[PDB]
Amino acid sequence: DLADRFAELERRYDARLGVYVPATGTTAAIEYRADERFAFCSTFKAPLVAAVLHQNPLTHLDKLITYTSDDIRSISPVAQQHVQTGMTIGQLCDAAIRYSDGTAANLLLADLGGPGGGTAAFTGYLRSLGDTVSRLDAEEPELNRDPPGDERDTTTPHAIALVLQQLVLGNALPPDKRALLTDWMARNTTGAKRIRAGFPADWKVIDKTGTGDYGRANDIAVVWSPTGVPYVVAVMSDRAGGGYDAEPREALLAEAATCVAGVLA
Repeated sequence: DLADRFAELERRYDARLGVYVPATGTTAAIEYRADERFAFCSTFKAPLVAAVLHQNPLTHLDKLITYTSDDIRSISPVAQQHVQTGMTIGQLCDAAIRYSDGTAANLLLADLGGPGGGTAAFTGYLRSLGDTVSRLDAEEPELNRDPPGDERDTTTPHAIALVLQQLVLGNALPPDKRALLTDWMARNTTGAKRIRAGFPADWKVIDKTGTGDYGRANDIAVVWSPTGVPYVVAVMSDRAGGGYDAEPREALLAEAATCVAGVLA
């Protein structure tokens, strides 16, 4: 019956909806197009900082990185202000998650090294968690512009949700590094109108957003019920029917999250 509401929301916005919530001890798994490929967009910026944290000691966060105005190639609210001073690896992680800074994302990919500016090393990290589906092939901002049907720079709600589960609720990272990831996602500034807007205020929400062309709008989150039970929620969408210039619809992601909150209640 819940699958009839998601398809109802798809009718209302000219959209394709993808939803996955991992199953817990007391609740079954929610799935709607869970194994269909959607574009990463800015969703990869959360597991990316976990990759840098995984391969480096906490002192690596103090290394200063220098760049020029010809490295700013996408939406970068933070990197545009430090082209003279430079930014530490620590501040690059902070800006990449809480402000979705595109330039900080590309610099962190260079910090992972390897061919393709780090895209190979990053995908290798997801394979190490058990994700044999997701893949990153380009950098910002080209990773947001792959045509519909192309597998480059794509994931699925099923795959990214299980990866997020290991990073926040599992042991993919030691506690010291795990507390840095969670706090940054908890002080996000870009997701006020998506998953967060669909859940009651007494539910705690941490999230990382994504947006691109063809009306692509994503949000991945970990939520806590008022009593303290955790869940993982992945919601992705696009509107390829309207072409390259289709506008993303945030209200669709908020309304779908309300439907999830009704079942978990």
